[PDB]
Amino acid sequence: KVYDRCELARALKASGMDGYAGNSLPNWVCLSKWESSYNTQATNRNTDGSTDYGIFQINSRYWCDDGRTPGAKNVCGIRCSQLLTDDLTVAIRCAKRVVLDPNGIGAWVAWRLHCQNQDLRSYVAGCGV
Ligand SMILES: CC(=O)N[C@@H]1[C@@H](O)[C@H](O[C@@H]2O[C@H](CO)[C@@H](O[C@@H]3O[C@H](CO)[C@@H](O)[C@H](O)[C@H]3NC(C)=O)[C@H](O)[C@H]2NC(C)=O)[C@@H](CO)O[C@@H]1O
Repeated sequence: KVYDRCELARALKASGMDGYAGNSLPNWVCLSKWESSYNTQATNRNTDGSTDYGIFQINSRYWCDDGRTPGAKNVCGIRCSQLLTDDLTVAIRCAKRVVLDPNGIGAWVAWRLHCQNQDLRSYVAGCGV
């Protein structure tokens, strides 16, 4: 599914992402936009044999099993395929796990690049949340 910006903002807010591990909602909408353009079906293969999956582009080297990644740890304990559904439940539960590591939201390259230190007001403007 390709989510609408406010539609995504509502589903994240409803799922307890606003303030999760100290990351306000606009952080999460900004990284989703830059990482996947809001598409739950987005996939991107890396040089290292790993692949990024879903709206949050979670990486297969550490977080999910895609059965073709060398040295994979599957910390979320899931199949990467579960990260591509229109339903965000599993993706959200795994992104919540990812942010608890030491690097926090800095785990996401797109956040570091386009959201960190930025004015993110625009990502939730007009959503009424
Ligand atoms: C920039 C790139 O070529 N790939 C982007 C990629 O880095 C992103 O996946 C990020 O990969 C890094 C590197 O493997 C992951 O960070 C590691 O996470 C472990 C779990 O917390 C730590 O123990 C390691 O210390 C740490 N390595 C480093 C060197 O910081 C990061 O977890 C990961 N992120 C996600 C999200 O799955 C993905 C997403 O930005 O896309 C690109 O491939």
